[PDB]
Amino acid sequence: PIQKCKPTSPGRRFVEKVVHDHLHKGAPYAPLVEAKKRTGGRNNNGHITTRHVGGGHKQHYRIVDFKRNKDGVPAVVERIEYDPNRTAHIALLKYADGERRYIIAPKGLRAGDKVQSGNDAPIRPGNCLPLRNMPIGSTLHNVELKIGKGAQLARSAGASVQLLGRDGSYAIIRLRSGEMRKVHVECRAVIGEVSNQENNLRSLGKAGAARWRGVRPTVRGMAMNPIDHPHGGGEGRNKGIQPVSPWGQKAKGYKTRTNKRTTKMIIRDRRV
RNA sequence: AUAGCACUCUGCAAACACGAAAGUGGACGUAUAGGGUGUGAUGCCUGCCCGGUGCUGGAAGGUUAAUUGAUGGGGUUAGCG
Repeated sequence: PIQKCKPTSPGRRFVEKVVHDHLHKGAPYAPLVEAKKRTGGRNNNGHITTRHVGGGHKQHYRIVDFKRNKDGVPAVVERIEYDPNRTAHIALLKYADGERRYIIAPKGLRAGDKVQSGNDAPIRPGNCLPLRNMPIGSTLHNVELKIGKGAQLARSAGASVQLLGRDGSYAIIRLRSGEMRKVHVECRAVIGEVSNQENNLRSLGKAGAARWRGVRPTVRGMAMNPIDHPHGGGEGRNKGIQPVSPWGQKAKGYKTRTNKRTTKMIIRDRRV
């Protein structure tokens, strides 16, 4: 709905939020919750390996069933829930046998709906089928790359892929990056779009909003001294060099992919 | 420094970073996501130049490193005068 705050204070002048009503307001299911700790972007040597990471609100991890192993048993959707660990909403599923699991809620799914996984499952949003049994021209999410590993592609809010063709052992899909790639037919996928497609319309409005999410401020390369950065130094403001990273890698147009193993699976590049 | 904006890279065993390796962070995340760079609420806006350096794509035309080893020349070695 794009709710906009009124300018009572300078920090609230440019605050705009997405509002959703169907979300469950209680606590998450305890049996499917475990503790997660902050890392600060440091590895097991104690050094910083990713910059601009720190602080943030305390969070719990939710165990999400990306695999969807339970096959043939129908499940009913209990509720839709907010998830701090991801931009998409999650859905609680109850199976006939009574087992409860979490899944990535597709767009439009609500409490009381029916979902299933298997080769013979009906073609409705939230149903998980092998790519072989999928109609051409379908819009899919949570695509799997390795048999049994689970969904890896098209998981963020609003994500989707287009199934263009399946001939022989391979199916061609267009990804949201604009690339066309081929996948083994026996890899599974899910029907429909993933919810919360308005997430990218949000406007944080102030620095504290990012500090809450755990992003430390970014210092430009020009603001440092020569010992710190290739961009550092000079009397006044001056660039004087082709832009590069702190470790010397050109940052404008230089390609970096080097994996030759999977080059076959790429039909048409996004034209990077 | 900041919220906002824009360029570029990354299809996941991701890019990037630490390490001598094992491995670890990125992330128990998956292009509405992650890294690098510049500008810096908002309003109106953001002209010309690809000659130079860089980057991206193509061309297969000239130059050749290891490698391989044609041919030639030389030392010594036999027998003859």
